[PDB]
Amino acid sequence: PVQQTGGGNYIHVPLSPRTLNAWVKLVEDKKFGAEVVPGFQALSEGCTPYDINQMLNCVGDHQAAMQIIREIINDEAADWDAQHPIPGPLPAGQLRDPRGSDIAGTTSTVEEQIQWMYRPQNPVPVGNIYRRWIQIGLQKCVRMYNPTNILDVKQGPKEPFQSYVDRFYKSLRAEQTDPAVKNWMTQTLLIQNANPDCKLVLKGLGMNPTLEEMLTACQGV
Amino acid sequence: PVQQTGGGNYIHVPLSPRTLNAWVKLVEDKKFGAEVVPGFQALSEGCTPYDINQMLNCVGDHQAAMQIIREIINDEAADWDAQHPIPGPLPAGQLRDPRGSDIAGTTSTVEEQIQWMYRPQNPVPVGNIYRRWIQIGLQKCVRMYNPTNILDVKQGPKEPFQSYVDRFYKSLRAEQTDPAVKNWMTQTLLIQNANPDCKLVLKGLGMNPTLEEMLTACQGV
Amino acid sequence: PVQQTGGGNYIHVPLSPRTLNAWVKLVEDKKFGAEVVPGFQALSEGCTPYDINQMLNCVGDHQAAMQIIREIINDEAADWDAQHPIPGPLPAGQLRDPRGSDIAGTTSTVEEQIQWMYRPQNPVPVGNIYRRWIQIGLQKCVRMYNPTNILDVKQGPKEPFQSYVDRFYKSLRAEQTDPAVKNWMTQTLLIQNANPDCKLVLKGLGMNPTLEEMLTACQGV
Amino acid sequence: PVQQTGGGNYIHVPLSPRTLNAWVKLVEDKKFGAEVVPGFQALSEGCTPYDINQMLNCVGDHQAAMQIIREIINDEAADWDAQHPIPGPLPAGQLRDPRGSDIAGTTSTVEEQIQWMYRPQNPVPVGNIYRRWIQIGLQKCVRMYNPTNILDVKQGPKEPFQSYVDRFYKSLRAEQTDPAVKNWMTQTLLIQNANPDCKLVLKGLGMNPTLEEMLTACQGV
Amino acid sequence: PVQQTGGGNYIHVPLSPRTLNAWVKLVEDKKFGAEVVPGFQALSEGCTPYDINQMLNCVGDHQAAMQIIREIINDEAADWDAQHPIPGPLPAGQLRDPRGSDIAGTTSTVEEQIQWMYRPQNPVPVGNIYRRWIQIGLQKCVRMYNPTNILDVKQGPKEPFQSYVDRFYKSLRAEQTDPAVKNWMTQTLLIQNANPDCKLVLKGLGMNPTLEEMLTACQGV
Amino acid sequence: PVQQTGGGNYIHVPLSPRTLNAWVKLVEDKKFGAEVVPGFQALSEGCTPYDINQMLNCVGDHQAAMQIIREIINDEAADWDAQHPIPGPLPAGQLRDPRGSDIAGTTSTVEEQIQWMYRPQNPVPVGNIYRRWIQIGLQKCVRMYNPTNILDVKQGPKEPFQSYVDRFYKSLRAEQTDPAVKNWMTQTLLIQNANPDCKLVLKGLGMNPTLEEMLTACQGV
Amino acid sequence: PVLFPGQPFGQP
Amino acid sequence: PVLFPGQPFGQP
Amino acid sequence: PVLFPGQPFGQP
Amino acid sequence: PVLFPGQPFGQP
Amino acid sequence: PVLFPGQPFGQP
Amino acid sequence: PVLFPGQPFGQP
Ligand SMILES: O=P(O)(O)O[C@H]1[C@H](OP(=O)(O)O)[C@@H](OP(=O)(O)O)[C@H](OP(=O)(O)O)[C@@H](OP(=O)(O)O)[C@H]1OP(=O)(O)O
Ligand SMILES: O=P(O)(O)O[C@H]1[C@H](OP(=O)(O)O)[C@@H](OP(=O)(O)O)[C@H](OP(=O)(O)O)[C@@H](OP(=O)(O)O)[C@H]1OP(=O)(O)O
Repeated sequence: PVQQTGGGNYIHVPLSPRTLNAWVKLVEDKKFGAEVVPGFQALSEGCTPYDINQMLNCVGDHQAAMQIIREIINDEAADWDAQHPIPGPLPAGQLRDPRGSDIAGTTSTVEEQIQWMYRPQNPVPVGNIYRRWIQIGLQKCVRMYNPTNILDVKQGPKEPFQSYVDRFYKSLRAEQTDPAVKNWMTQTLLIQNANPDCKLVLKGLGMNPTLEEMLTACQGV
Repeated sequence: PVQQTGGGNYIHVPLSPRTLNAWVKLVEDKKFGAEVVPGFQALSEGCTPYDINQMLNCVGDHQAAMQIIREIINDEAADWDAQHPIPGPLPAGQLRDPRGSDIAGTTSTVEEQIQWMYRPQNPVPVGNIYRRWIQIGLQKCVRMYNPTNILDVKQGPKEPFQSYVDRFYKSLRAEQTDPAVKNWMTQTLLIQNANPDCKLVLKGLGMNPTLEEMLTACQGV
Repeated sequence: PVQQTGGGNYIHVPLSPRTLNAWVKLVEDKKFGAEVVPGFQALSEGCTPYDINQMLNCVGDHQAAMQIIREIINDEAADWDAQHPIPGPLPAGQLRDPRGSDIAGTTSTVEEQIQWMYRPQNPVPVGNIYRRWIQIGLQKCVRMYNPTNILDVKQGPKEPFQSYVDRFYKSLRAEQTDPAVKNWMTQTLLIQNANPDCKLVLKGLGMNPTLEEMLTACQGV
Repeated sequence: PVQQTGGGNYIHVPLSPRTLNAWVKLVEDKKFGAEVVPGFQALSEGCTPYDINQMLNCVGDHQAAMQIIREIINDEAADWDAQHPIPGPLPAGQLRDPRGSDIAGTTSTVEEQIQWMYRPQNPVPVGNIYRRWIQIGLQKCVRMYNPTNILDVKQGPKEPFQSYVDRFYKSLRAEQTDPAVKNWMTQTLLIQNANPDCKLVLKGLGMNPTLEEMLTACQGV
Repeated sequence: PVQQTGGGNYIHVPLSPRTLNAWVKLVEDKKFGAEVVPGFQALSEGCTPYDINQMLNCVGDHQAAMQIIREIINDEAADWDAQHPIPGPLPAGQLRDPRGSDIAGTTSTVEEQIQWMYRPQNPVPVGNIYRRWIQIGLQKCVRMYNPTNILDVKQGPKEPFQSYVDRFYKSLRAEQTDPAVKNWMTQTLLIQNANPDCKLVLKGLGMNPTLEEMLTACQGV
Repeated sequence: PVQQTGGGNYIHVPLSPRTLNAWVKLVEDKKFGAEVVPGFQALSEGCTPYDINQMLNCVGDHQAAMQIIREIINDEAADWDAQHPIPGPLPAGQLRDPRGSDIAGTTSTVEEQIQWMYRPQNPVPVGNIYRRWIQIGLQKCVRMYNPTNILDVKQGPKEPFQSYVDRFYKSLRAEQTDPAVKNWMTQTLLIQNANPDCKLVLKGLGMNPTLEEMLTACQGV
Repeated sequence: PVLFPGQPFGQP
Repeated sequence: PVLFPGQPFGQP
Repeated sequence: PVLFPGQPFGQP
Repeated sequence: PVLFPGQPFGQP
Repeated sequence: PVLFPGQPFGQP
Repeated sequence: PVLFPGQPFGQP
C-alpha cells in the first residue's frame, strides 16, 4: 500500500497478512461467488498493484479461474496501450508515461507506481485501474463456476416463496445483463416461475407489486 | 471512512476487513434480527457512504431483503431531491450541491463526499443521511422475516413468566407502532396473555405494577 | 468515545466492535451475573453516552432486564432535573445546561456531550453519570435473575467447605445490604450453615476466625 | 493506565478488555496456580490501582480467595498508615499525602493517583505498591488451593524421574520458605524421596550433583 | 524490520510474532507448496535479513528442505562475492562494502544492514537480495516434495474437466520451464490428456480456443 | 521493553500479553524443542531483562528445565563479574557499572537497565546479554528432553528416505558439535544408516552427492 | 419519562 | 430510481 | 479496614 | 501479452 | 549465586 | 560456504 511522510513525500508499505489470508478464505469458502469481487476491493482499497499481485499469487487453487483473470488483464492493457501510446523520447530521466505492463506492476516497481499516483501533474490511479480490470476477470470466473439460469430456477409446492426469490435475486446479481431486462425479470419472471396457483396469489396485488407487498402477501400461503 | 492531515485537510481511508466481516456475521447469525440495525451503525460510525455500500455488497445472501433496502433508498432520495432541488448553474467548477444519488455514493466519489462533510459552509453529513435511510429498509426486512405478533404470544402452564415477557418486549421493540400504544401493551396485554390464574397473581399488585414488581411477584408461582 | 486534536480541541470517535461484542458475550454467557456490572464499566471507560446506548441497543435478548434498566434511568434523571432545574434564558446560543435526557444522549448529540465534558467552566462528566445510573439497573436485574439467598445456602456432608464459602461470598457480593450486616454474616451465618459437627471444627478456632484460618482448618475434615 | 500529552502533562486511559479477559482466564484455567501472581503483574504493568481493582472485580468466581486478598490489602495499608501518618493541615488545596485507602483507589480517583506518580517532588508509585500487596494475598490463595507438600511427593517404580523432579520444583516455587532450606531440599530431599535403589543411581554422582548431571544419569534407569 | 526517526535517521525493530507464526503455518499446512514462496515475501516485505533468518530458524520440521535452501544461499553469495569483490583498504572506519555473508546477516548485524539500505550513496537493498536467493531454494523444495508431471496428469471418464485443468495449471506454475513451452502446453497437452472423445468436444472450438471458451463448452459434457 | 520520547530520552513499557502467551505455548506444544530457543528471541527482541524474567516466571511447568537455565545464568554472570570486576568508588551518585545480577534484573530495575543501554558512553546491551545466557540453558534443556542420537536413527524398508533425512537434520541441529563433524555426518552417516541396498542407490551419485541429488535419486526407490 | 417502554435507548 | 433492481449498491 | 468483607474492590 | 499463460502475476 | 534454587527469576 | 550444513541460519 502507500503512506505519507513529513515534507509531503509518500512511501510504500507491505500488505497486511490478515488481508491476504481473508482474500484467500473469501475465494475458498465462497468458491469464487459474486461476493468475492467486492471483498477483494475493500481488502485492497488504498493499496498498489504489486500488493494486488501477491494476494492473487497466494491463492494456490482455483488456478484455472486465475488464467481467465490473466486473459482479461492482457486485453484491457492492450486497449490502454492503444488509447495511451508511447509518447516518444522523454526529457532527462523523468519517469516513463505508464503503459499496460506498468499498471499491473510487471515492467515496473511500487516506488514508480506511487510516484505516478502523486505525480505533481497527471496524478494517475495506477492502483484503481488494475483492480477494475481484475474485477472483470473475477466476474467472468464467478459465472463459469455457477452457470445456473434465472429462468432455470423454479419454486416447489412444499418449498417457500422468500427463498425462491432469494435464489432469483442472487442469480440476477451475478449476471451482467442490462438493468431494464433485470427490472422486467424482477416484475414478471418471478411471478411466472412459481407454483401452479402461487402465481395467482402474487397477482392478487393490483399490478407491478413491490417486493414488500409480494413477500408479505404469500407468507404461509 | 475519513481521517485528518496537517493544515486542516481531510482524506479517505479503507473500511476495516474486521468490520465488514462482523457486519456479515451479524446479518447471517441473527438472520436480519432487530439487533442488526444498530450493529450496522456502530460498525459504520465515522464512515462514508462508499464504505457502507461495500459492506452491503459483500453479504451474498438474504438478497431479497437488500432489494427492500434499495426500494427505500430510492424513495428517501426522491424526497431529498424534491426538498433540495438542483440550484442551477454553479460558479466556476465548485463541487455540485449534493442530490439523491450523491448521498448514496453512486453518481459521486468518496473525495467529494468528504469535501461536502467539511465544506467550509453548509458542511453536510452525507454519511449519516445514507445510514438513516438504510436503517429504515433494514427495519422493514426485520419485520418481513419475523412477522410474529405481540398479541399472538401466549404463556404456557409449565412455561415460566420471565421468558414470556422476554418474547413480549423483544417483539414490541421490532414494531414501529406509537410509544403510548407500546405503554398500554406493556401495562395490559402482558397481564392478559398469561395462564388462566397467572393473570390474577400479576394483578395481586395494586395497579400499573412496575416490571420489577411483576418479575418478582410471579417467581416460582 | 472521545479523542483530542492540536490546539486543545476534542472530537468524537466510534465504539470498538470488539468492545460491543465483548459486552454482549458478558451478558449472554454470565446471564446478567454480578460480573456484568464492572465488565460494562471497563469496556466503556473513556466513552460517551451515545456509545453506551448502542452497546445496550445491540443485546437482542434479556430484553425484560433492559426495561428494568430503563425504569431506573428515567428516575435518576428526574432527580437530576429537580436537583439541577432549567436555569432559564441562556445568553446568545451557548450550549444548554445539561438535563435528564441530555446525560443519556436522547435529546442531545455526542458533540454536545463532549463539549460539556471540557466546557471551560463546569466541565461535567456526562458519560460517567449515565453509567452509574445504568449500573444501578443492571444490579437490580442481576438480583431478579438469581434471587438465591445467603441464608438459603447450606453445606452437604460429602460436599466440601471451600465451595460452600465460594457460593456464600458470591451471593453476598450481589446483595446491596449494609457492610456491617455483611461482616456479621461472614463471621456467624457461614459457621452456622455447615454440616452438623463441621460447625464445631470451624469453631475450634478461638473466635472471629480469619478466613485463612477457617479454609485451612477444615481442609479434608 | 497512564499516557502522556504535549507540555509534559499526563492523563488516564482505560484497561484493555483483552488484558481483563486474559487475567480472568489465567485465574480460571490455572485455578489460582503460582503462575497467576506474575501473569497479573505483566498484564497490569504501566497501570494504576483503579484498573487493578476492575480486573479483580470482574472475576465472578473463586470469591473466597478474593476475601483472603482483601484481608491482606487492609493490613499492608494499616502498616503504611502507621509508617506514613497523616502529616496535618496541608497548604491551600494541594493533593493530600497518600494513605492506605488512596493507594488502593477507594478514597481516591485515577487523576489523583496519576498526579502522585509524577508529583514534581516525592513522585510515588501508587500503582506498584497496591500490586505488591495484591501479589501477597494471591500467594496465600495459591497455597490454600494446593496445600500439597514437597516432602509428601514420592516417586513411583514405573514412574519416571524427570516428572517427579518437575512436581518437586513446582511445589517448592509456591512455598515462601527460606532460600537455604530450598537449596538443602533441592540437594537432599529429592535424592531421598525416590524409588528404593533409584536413590543410589542418583548418588552414583560424587556429591552435590548438579541437576543436569542427575536428569541425564537416571534417564531410562 | 526498519522504521524511521526525526532528523532522517533509521532504526531496527522486531519481526511480528503473528508474521512468524503465519510463515510456519503456511509451511506446515501447504507442506512447502508453491503458495509458500510468495506468502514468505508478503510476510517479509519491509523487513531485514536478520528477521528472515529467525522465521526460517523457527520452522522445526521440513528441515531437509531448509538444507536445500542453504545450499542455494551459499552459491548465490559466491556469485556476488566474485561479481562484487573485496575493494581493499577502506578509509577510516567506514562500514565495509557488503559481501556474501553480510547480505544474509551472518558476518554482520541489523544496524549495518539498515545503514547500507540508506547509505547516502549506493543505498543497497540487502533485505530484498537475501529473499530472492531464498525464494530460489524454496522453489527447488516445492518441486522435490511434489514432483508430479504436467504430462502425467490425465482426465477420468466420470471425472470433470474444470478440475483436470485445475490440476494442470497448478502443476505448470510450480515448474520453472520457459513461457513459450508453457503456452504450447496450455494450448495442446490439455486437449490431448482428456477422455477418448472429450478431446474432440474441446476441439469443436475452431482453433487456439481461449480457456473461457473451453471451460464453458465442456460443462456437463 | 523500551520506547523513546521527545528530547532524546527513553522510557520503559510492558511486555505484550500476546507475546507472553506465545512464549508459553511454544514451550508447552514443542515440549522445549530446539524451535523454542529462537521463538524466545523473536518474541523478546527490543525488550529488557525484567520482561524476559516475567515470561520465564509465567511458564508454570517444565520447572526442572528452568532450574537448568538458572544454573547457567549464575555461571555466565560469575564469568562477567570476573571479566568486569567492581571498578571501585564511583563519582557522585552515577549509575553503578553493571554486574552479574544487574544484567539479569535482580539487583537492579528496568529504568537503570534502559539508562545503561543508552548511557552516553559505553552504551551496553544489558537485554541482549541476558538472552544469550538464557538461550544456552534452553539448549541444554532441549537436549535433556530429547537425547535421541543422530547415529541411533535408522531407515526402515517400507519407510521412505525424505523423512529419515528429516529426522537426521533435525537431530543434528539440536547437537552443539563442531561444523566439520556435522559436514562429515551429512555426507557419510546418512548414506550409511539406510536400508541394506538403499545405501547403494544413494551412492549411484558419483561422490559428495548434494542433497538435491540424493532426495530426487531415491524418490520411490 | 426519558425512555418510554420499548423505546430503543438513545436519540428519538 | 437511484439503484435499479439487482444493481450492485454504489457507483455505476 | 480499607475493604470491608464482601465490598467490591475500589471506590465506595 | 502482459502476463503469459502460467506466469506468476507481477514482476518478471 | 545470582538466582538461588527455586527463586522466582528477577528482583528479590 | 556462508552457512555450513546444519548451521542455524544467521550470525555465528
Ligand atoms: O493487527 P492489526 O491488523 O493492525 O489490527 C489491530 C491490531 O490488532 P492486534 O491486537 O490483533 O495486533 C490492534 O493491536 P496492535 O497491533 O496495535 O497491538 C488491535 O488493538 P489493541 O492494540 O488494543 O490490541 C486492534 O483492535 P480493534 O479493532 O478492537 O481496535 C486491531 O484492529 P483492526 O483489526 O480493525 O485493524
Ligand atoms: O487478530 P487478533 O487480535 O489476534 O484476533 C484474532 C481473532 O479475532 P479478530 O479477527 O477479531 O482480531 C480471534 O478471535 P475470533 O475472531 O476467533 O473471535 C482472537 O481470539 P479470541 O476469539 O479469543 O478473541 C485471536 O487473537 P487473541 O486470542 O489474541 O484475541 C486471533 O485469531 P485468528 O488469528 O485465528 O484470527
